Amino acid sequence: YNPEKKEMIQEVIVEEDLEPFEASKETAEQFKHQHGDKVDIFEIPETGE
Amino acid sequence: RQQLQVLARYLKMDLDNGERKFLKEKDTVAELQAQLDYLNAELGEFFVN
Amino acid sequence: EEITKDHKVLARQQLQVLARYLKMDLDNGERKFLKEKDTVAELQAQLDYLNAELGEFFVNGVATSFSRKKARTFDSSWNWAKQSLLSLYFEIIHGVLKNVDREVVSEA
Amino acid sequence: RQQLQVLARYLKMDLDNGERKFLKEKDTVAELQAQLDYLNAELGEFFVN
Amino acid sequence: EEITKDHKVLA
Repeated sequence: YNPEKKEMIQEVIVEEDLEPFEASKETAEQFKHQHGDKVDIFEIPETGE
Repeated sequence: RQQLQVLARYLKMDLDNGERKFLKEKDTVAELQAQLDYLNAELGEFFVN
Repeated sequence: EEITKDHKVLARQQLQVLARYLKMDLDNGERKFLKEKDTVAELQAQLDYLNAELGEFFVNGVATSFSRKKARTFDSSWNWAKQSLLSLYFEIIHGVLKNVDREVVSEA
Repeated sequence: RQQLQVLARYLKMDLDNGERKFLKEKDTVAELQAQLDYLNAELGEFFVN
Repeated sequence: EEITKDHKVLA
């Protein structure tokens, strides 16, 4: 904890689709549950992620 | 790939739209097949046929 | 200008994609410029403090003026003696010095 | 590189503008540092500090 | 919208 550098988080609306990133099945499903139609989750048949 | 995504964004083309529809339809297939499997477990193969 | 704006945005995105592929930092010159501008500001703050401290007159007046190449030597007293003799001679004959005044004595 | 230059030219984007400003500012830094070095050579480190 | 149609077709 550095009071000179106090961590916060700013809510922003995504203005452009971000590059896809890998995630687990459960993690991706949680992301889909949160964002609804504002996220796309797709299985990778090569590794099942 | 990046150039293709840029062009798709400009064209307002949803590359994932067919995939999303396919997964929705696959879930529909799974639920209808669950219904048919239940009716087959209930009435039996001989009765249903 | 919606169509031209959309085309400009497409060209911008294509340029960013190419810069990313080329590993080219478009903002690098700008970042260096802002860092150097901060350096300019801090050096100017130092100079402004020294000017507030010593004053404009002092800071300007401490400006260097000496240089070896600029020194002028005068040693041709032989020639200047002959010239002064001719000047005094002609002044006497032309009557600029009718009498033996102290200027004539000093030139002698 | 040629494709990027073509796009930058079309966009009226000066890729060298930041670098040009940086060299101008670096020259300004050199000149201000020359003045400070002269004042330090003149008054001395002890006086200036 | 011929010019924007050409834009889209080229893209």
